[PDB]
Amino acid sequence: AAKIRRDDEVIVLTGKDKGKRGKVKNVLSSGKVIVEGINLVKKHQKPVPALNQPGGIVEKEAAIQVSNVAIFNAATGKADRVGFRFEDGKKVRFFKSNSETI
Amino acid sequence: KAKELREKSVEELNTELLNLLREQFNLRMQAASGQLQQSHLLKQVRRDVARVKTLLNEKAGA
Amino acid sequence: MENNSRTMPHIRRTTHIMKFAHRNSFDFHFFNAR
Amino acid sequence: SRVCQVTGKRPVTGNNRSHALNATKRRFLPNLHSHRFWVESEKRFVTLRVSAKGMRVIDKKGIDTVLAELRARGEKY
Amino acid sequence: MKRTFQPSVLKRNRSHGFRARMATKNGRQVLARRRAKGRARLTVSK
Amino acid sequence: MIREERLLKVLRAPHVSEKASTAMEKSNTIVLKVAKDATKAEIKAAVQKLFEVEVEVVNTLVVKGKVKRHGQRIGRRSDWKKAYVTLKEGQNL
RNA sequence: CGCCGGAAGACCAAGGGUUCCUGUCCAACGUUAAUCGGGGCAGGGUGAGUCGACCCCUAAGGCGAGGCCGAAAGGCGUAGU
RNA sequence: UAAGGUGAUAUGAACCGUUAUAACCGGCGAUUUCCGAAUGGGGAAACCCAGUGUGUUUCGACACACUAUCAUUAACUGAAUCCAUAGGUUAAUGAGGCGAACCGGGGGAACUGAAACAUCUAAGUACCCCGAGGAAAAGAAAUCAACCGAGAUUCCCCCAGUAGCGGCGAGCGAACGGGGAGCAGCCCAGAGCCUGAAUCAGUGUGUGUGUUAGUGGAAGCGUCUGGAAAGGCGCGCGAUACAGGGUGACAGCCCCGUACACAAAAAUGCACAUGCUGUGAGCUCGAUGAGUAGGGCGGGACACGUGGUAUCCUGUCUGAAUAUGGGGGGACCAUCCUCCAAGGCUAAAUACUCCUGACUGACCGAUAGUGAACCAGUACCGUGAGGGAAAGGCGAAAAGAA
Ligand SMILES: NCCC[C@H](N)C(=O)O
Ligand SMILES: [K+]
Ligand SMILES: [K+]
Ligand SMILES: [K+]
Ligand SMILES: [K+]
Ligand SMILES: [K+]
Ligand SMILES: [K+]
Ligand SMILES: [K+]
Ligand SMILES: [K+]
Ligand SMILES: [K+]
Ligand SMILES: [K+]
Ligand SMILES: [K+]
Ligand SMILES: [K+]
Ligand SMILES: [K+]
Ligand SMILES: [K+]
Ligand SMILES: [Mg+2]
Ligand SMILES: [Mg+2]
Ligand SMILES: [Mg+2]
Ligand SMILES: [Mg+2]
Ligand SMILES: [Mg+2]
Ligand SMILES: [Mg+2]
Ligand SMILES: [Mg+2]
Ligand SMILES: [Mg+2]
Ligand SMILES: [Mg+2]
Ligand SMILES: [Mg+2]
Ligand SMILES: [Mg+2]
Ligand SMILES: [Mg+2]
Ligand SMILES: [Mg+2]
Ligand SMILES: [Mg+2]
Ligand SMILES: [Mg+2]
Ligand SMILES: [Mg+2]
Ligand SMILES: [Mg+2]
Ligand SMILES: [Mg+2]
Ligand SMILES: [Mg+2]
Ligand SMILES: [Mg+2]
Ligand SMILES: [Mg+2]
Ligand SMILES: [Mg+2]
Ligand SMILES: [Mg+2]
Ligand SMILES: [Mg+2]
Ligand SMILES: [Mg+2]
Ligand SMILES: [Mg+2]
Ligand SMILES: [Mg+2]
Ligand SMILES: [Mg+2]
Ligand SMILES: [Mg+2]
Ligand SMILES: [Mg+2]
Ligand SMILES: [Mg+2]
Ligand SMILES: [Mg+2]
Repeated sequence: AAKIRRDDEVIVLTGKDKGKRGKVKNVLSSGKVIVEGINLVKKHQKPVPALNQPGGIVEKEAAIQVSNVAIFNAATGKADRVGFRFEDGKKVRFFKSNSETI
Repeated sequence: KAKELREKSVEELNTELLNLLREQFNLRMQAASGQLQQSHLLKQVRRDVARVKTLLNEKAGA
Repeated sequence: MENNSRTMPHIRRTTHIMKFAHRNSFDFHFFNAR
Repeated sequence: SRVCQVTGKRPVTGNNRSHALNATKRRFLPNLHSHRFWVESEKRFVTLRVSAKGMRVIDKKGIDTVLAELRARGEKY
Repeated sequence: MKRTFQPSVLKRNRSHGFRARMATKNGRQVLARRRAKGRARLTVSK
Repeated sequence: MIREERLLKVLRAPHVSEKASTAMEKSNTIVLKVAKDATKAEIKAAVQKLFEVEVEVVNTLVVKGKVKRHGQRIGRRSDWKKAYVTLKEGQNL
């Protein structure tokens, strides 16, 4: 019932990274996704003497809202919407704009 | 599991219940001596005792 | 009794403090307008 | 309690009314007496706690007819 | 000087404990009122 | 006797301290954390079976849990039973 | 150097409940400062056939099968507990 | 139903799962320590101590079950005392306790008003107690009416602040009759014929519908400002869907939904239909509720305070007639009219909301609204019953400052 899943190619619709593309690392139960190279923050990380990790300005990805991305139709090169239909016995996702199965 | 243990009878289920409680005692001594790294084994053995005792009751009282 | 004082929850009967005729130093010769 | 066993009379409440019509609560008690009744059907005396009006019910109905309504009520004598 | 509260655990439980409240009908209405108010401690017990 | 499934639940942990290590060196005594409603006869029959040693005597005590203030909640740790198990002088562990 | 020493010493009951011991910290708490503490945090510590409880036995008294009594709720009480 | 998961503060560790045995949601099951009616005895609640019977044993001991009181029924026993009864033991079935209001019954104030106060008022209110149900109570004329007629009970609007009652003061306050909601009638006091012909109760099965998880669900980008566009400007599309919520500022077309159309392996509520058990319809004949009706005395209830006071109830003392007879029509008598007490059952219209779901508001917005938007009946106060707070907001994102 989820329209955006892991390992999908998405394009960002809203924000500072609007128009950029990437792959979904994971979906969160908050209704947020982490996309590669998208929504980057700089965390001033404290040192701890266990873990063998020193401090530093670490650059990581922040979670963006799932309604702020769309599935990327690679055939058309555009953001598309997702429907649901029954090909065989089982449910699939398809693109709205050409009715082709994802 | 729960289908491999349905194809045993009551005395073989009594044999496996005692084997699971012996392992549960040995995991306790390793976890309480700082020697158990795989702490996920404690939940697995605990819920397999619950499976065996479930099947023993639905063979006797049924 | 004063049973829900938030300024002084430890005490319920307080007129031995400020009422002059209930203090321990009250003398009845103060009441001489009789 | 002050209950007749045959008729079921019990104390009821009312008023003492004086000449100036002051009202004070009083009770009205039944005229209860303990009496042993001969049962010819059993050669046995049965003691009941009855009112004086309940004695006239027994004199009219008979003691066996009265004791049968006492079993049907579930009263214990 | 000597004050009014002189504690004794036996006299506390015999006077207002749980079995003392459950012994009469008026004590059982104390426990019904305290349950209806939703109190965390019903009686003066251990 | 007893039941063996009862035996497999009595002993919980070995207790680690300086008093627990002195008692093994000088007095030949292991200190164990046992079940709360365990008896001295159940502890003795469990050590002799699950550790395969010979027990001379068992001394027990109940430890009372401490009241700790975590953040602002006023909490309390649980109670536990502690056993001093004296082995015979031809011993192990 | 000074003070108590039929206590201001020692051991308990009652009551309290970790205040006990060790390490560490000094914001707040301590009528001042605090490196110290009955304060904060972490760890440790209470071992019984003979001591005490529980147990057996009863006092005052309580409760009380049946019972007697009472508008109801209940009151008193026998055998007992 | 699914590509993600192992509840929260609250990360981390160690793992599980990805086309179906991860997790999540629903039905039916299993487990369910101790206290509590608490029920084997006891007790300072969450503890102490047993008796009996089976099964085990490594002989030290274990495991399970039963054992409260009362009521009803049955069996076996069994005194003073011959029969007997009382009593005793055992077995089966039921009850017990809790819960916000609503309902019926048993008891029942005072402040207050009367500008004082005693009759009267407050008020059969508050409160205490008993009992029952999903509703309860009431209910099929010994009723009204007025010479014409109506036709069980309950509830609503009139009648009417009228008629009356009343230290005729303060106050209390109908009925007849009319309009509506709803609508329903039966049984015993007994025999014969005909039997099991109506109805009701329980259960089985079938069908229909609903509930307890769910499934699908339309249509938008270009540019400007800006941290960010859902805003401005321009040009399109959907609508049985422009209810609502979210998304970095105000979105029908980004997300969740919404209108609409579908879904049950299993349990269950109604609606029929049918099977079984129990119940028995109909005809004729007969019968027609006695310490009762009424009365005296004392009280109470009727709007009605003893008044000229009918009617109802009864603590006490009495005491009829039996359809050729009785009750009532507001003192009482005559005439006339009307109805059959002293046995019982009964749906709907009515009352209420502890709880569940949906939706709504010229309701509140942190001194407000529940005491409580927050780990609140908490902290704290009190021997106890009981009393009872304060305390919401970084940002879009912790990017919470290496
Ligand atoms: N009975 C004594 C209560 C003491 C209380 N704090 C008071 O001030 O009254
Ligand atoms: K008489
Ligand atoms: K300091
Ligand atoms: K001070
Ligand atoms: K009950
Ligand atoms: K008065
Ligand atoms: K006045
Ligand atoms: K006056
Ligand atoms: K009439
Ligand atoms: K709509
Ligand atoms: K919207
Ligand atoms: K009458
Ligand atoms: K009258
Ligand atoms: K506030
Ligand atoms: K408040
Ligand atoms: Mg010893
Ligand atoms: Mg000991
Ligand atoms: Mg704990
Ligand atoms: Mg000296
Ligand atoms: Mg402390
Ligand atoms: Mg110290
Ligand atoms: Mg200081
Ligand atoms: Mg010190
Ligand atoms: Mg300290
Ligand atoms: Mg501390
Ligand atoms: Mg002793
Ligand atoms: Mg008694
Ligand atoms: Mg009553
Ligand atoms: Mg008991
Ligand atoms: Mg018991
Ligand atoms: Mg009850
Ligand atoms: Mg009653
Ligand atoms: Mg007045
Ligand atoms: Mg009145
Ligand atoms: Mg009824
Ligand atoms: Mg869907
Ligand atoms: Mg069905
Ligand atoms: Mg008749
Ligand atoms: Mg009267
Ligand atoms: Mg008068
Ligand atoms: Mg008349
Ligand atoms: Mg007349
Ligand atoms: Mg508030
Ligand atoms: Mg404000
Ligand atoms: Mg207190
Ligand atoms: Mg306040
Ligand atoms: Mg508040």
